[PDB]
Order: sequence, then C-alpha cells, then structure tokens
Amino acid sequence: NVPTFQKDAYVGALRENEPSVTQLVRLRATDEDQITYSIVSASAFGSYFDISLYEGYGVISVSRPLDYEQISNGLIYLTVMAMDAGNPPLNSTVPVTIEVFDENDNPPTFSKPAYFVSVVENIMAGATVLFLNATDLDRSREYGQESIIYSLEGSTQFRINARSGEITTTSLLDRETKSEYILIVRAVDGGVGHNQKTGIATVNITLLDINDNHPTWKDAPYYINLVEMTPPDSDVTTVVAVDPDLGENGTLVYSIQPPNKFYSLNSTTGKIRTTHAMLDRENPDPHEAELMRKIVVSVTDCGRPPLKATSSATVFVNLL
Ligand SMILES: [Ca+2]
Ligand SMILES: [Ca+2]
Ligand SMILES: [Ca+2]
Ligand SMILES: [Ca+2]
Ligand SMILES: [Ca+2]
Ligand code: NA
Repeated sequence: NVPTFQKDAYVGALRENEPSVTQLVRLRATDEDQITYSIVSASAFGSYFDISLYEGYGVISVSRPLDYEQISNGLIYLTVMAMDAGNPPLNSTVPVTIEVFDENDNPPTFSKPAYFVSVVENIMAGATVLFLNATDLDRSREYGQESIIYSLEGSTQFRINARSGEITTTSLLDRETKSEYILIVRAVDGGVGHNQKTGIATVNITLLDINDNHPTWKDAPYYINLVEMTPPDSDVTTVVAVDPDLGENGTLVYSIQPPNKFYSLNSTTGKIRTTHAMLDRENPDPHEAELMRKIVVSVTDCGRPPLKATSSATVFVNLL
C-alpha cells in the first residue's frame, strides 16, 4: 500500500576532500501493489548529493568533495522519500546520516614568524616570559586546535609548557654573560607520520640591565715611586675599578676618602695629580708625612641606589 523502507534509518560515511563517491547509501522501499526516491532535506551541501535508481535500489552519491571544517559535528542529515506512481501518490520518508571524517588538512600557525620580548635580568626563576598561541584550523579535536603540542629549542635556561605554550625560565639569568637569546618554537598537530603538520616561530629575548654588580679594583693595591718636592699638578698615577653593568650602573665615580691635601684625583678618570701642598720627604709632622706617602681611594657607580666597591684601595707612594 504505502512505500515502506526496509530500515528505520540509513547511514553512509566518507572522508573530506574525496573527489566523488558512488555509493554512500543504498535504500529500498516496497509496495504490495513504481517507486521513485528523492532527497527532500539536507542539513548542508544539498547540491553535492544526488540519488539515482540502480538495480531496484535508491542509491545516494556525492559528486564534489566536502570540507569537514565547514560542517558542524561531522554529520550531514538527509531525508529520503519513496513515492509510488499513485493518484494521489503515497510516500514515506526516512532519515539518512552521512558521517564526514576529518582529514588533517590544516597546519598550526602563529600570528607572527618572530616574536620579540624584553625582560629584566633578575627574573624570578620560573616566571612568565611569554604567552604563545598557535592556531590550527582543523575542526576535529584530533587534528585541530585541541591537538597542538608546543616544543622549544635553544637554551636549557628556558622551557615551554607543552599544552598552553606559556614560556618560562629554568633559572636566574645574567646579562653580564648572556645578553640575548634566539629560541625556536614548534607547534605540532595530531596528524601521524608524514601527515603531522607543524608551525614555527622564533622568539628573540633581550635582557634589560639591573645594577647587580659592585665596582671592583683592577691591580690594587697600587705601588708608585714619586720624586720629593715635585711641582703642583704633576701626574702621579691612575686608579681603576670595573663595573660590568650598563650606562649609569656601570659608570664609576672615584674620590679620596678621607681627604688628602697632597693629592687630588679626577672623579671621572681616577687620574691622581699633586697639589700646591709640597712634598718634603724629611717633613716633621707624623700624620702629615704618612698621607704624603699613602692615599686611600673609594669608588661608587651611578646606580639607584648607587653601589660601591666593598674595599677601598690604596696607593702606596715611595718618596725620593
Ligand atoms: Ca577541509
Ligand atoms: Ca580537516
Ligand atoms: Ca591540523
Ligand atoms: Ca653596578
Ligand atoms: Ca647588570
Ligand atoms: Na647579572
């Protein structure tokens, strides 16, 4: 009487990006009394599907490739209708479900090919250097976003979180021995073997200077020989400290402490000269004669707060 399909429901399945497919589904209804099959509904891409009568079966096919990434939930739902040659005609419908399988046809990508980040050199071991974010456009969780594994190459001093891409430190750093780093970041998807795909970006890290070094004396204590009664302004010797920090933090400021009337230095050079106070080698005064032949010098950098050398340094003078 009414065309009745042999099943309550039908099914077919294929990968995305298939050229065509000749038999997603075979259906058949039966009339005791003829039958024409039609696709009456389609959740999506109806135009791509076709039905034909082959050897008594209504046979669904698909003529274009499908894109998994343009389909919600991997499923296309069709409704097929069998209809007799009746006047009026009689019909019956049935659900068909087309599963589309995802292919790994999208690579992980980064917003930029190179990222640039600056960071103070006293960064707390394990702190957030940089959040990274790759994007994989495959829709399935197997091949798309959820599947991304971050990897990091370069210095053992850094490490990346494999799921979130958050980059972090392995240790305390030191601008005074490593100033910059170039790291390579790989994102990879859940494809297997040659179908695994990978995204890449460099991360270029610069260390900003902290005033984390004291001045220290080069070649102290100093020994000079100097003639008796030498004129005012005669060159004596040069003192030197070293601060390997940058700019202000490495800039040195020398001074004589406590004061010494027989000598003056240049605070920016450390170049000691004599004063108008004359150097009598056989001078009565004990105190005055002792600092005639010994100069104590201190040195500070221009940081904030400014650091200074642990020790002072001495110029031992020997008069002639
Ligand atoms: Ca696709
Ligand atoms: Ca895909
Ligand atoms: Ca992918
Ligand atoms: Ca310093
Ligand atoms: Ca420093
Ligand atoms: Na340092």
